[PDB]
Parts: sequence; C-alpha cells; structure tokens
Amino acid sequence: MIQRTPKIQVYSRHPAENGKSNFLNCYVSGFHPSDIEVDLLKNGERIEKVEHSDLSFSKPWSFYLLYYTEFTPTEKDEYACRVNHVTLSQPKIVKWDRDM
Repeated sequence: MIQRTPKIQVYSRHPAENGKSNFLNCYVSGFHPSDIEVDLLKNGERIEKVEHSDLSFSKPWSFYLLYYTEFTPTEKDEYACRVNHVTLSQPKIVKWDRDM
C-alpha cells in the first residue's frame, strides 16, 4: 500500500475569451488513496453549486482533482477550499488569497 497527503492550491482565473468572468479554483494534487471530500467555502459556508470537478491520474498511485466554479468576489468576502482525506486527521482549510 501507499498513501500520500494532497497538496492544495486555491486561486482565481479569468478565461481569456471572456475576461469579465472569474473562476475560483481548488487544485488538489498528487494524492493516494483516491477517496476524498472537497468543498469551496464562502464566508465559512459550503458552496453548493460547483460546476466543474475533473479527476485524473498519472502513475496508478497518484491522483489530481481540479474543482472550480464561476464567482463574483467582493473585498469583504472570504473564500476557501476545505479537504478531507485519510491522511488528514482534521479537515484542512486553505484560504484564497484575494491577490491570487
């Protein structure tokens, strides 16, 4: 058996073909086993509608998840990604840096 804790990165992107739109991304990389729970949060509350969740693997034993959706942030809103996995004794919350 092998187990690996995911790396978690949270960031925003505007698609070049429609630059007024903005997407909040959580990229969860390099993990095993593949069982996992991932949410986007707005002011501590789970975002229910997340329109994209894309899972892949490289080696048998290494998985990658991009979990993202359109949003409209304001300066007073806090956003985050919350991940649960067998390697994590409590949920890991990674905040979105409004600059990123």
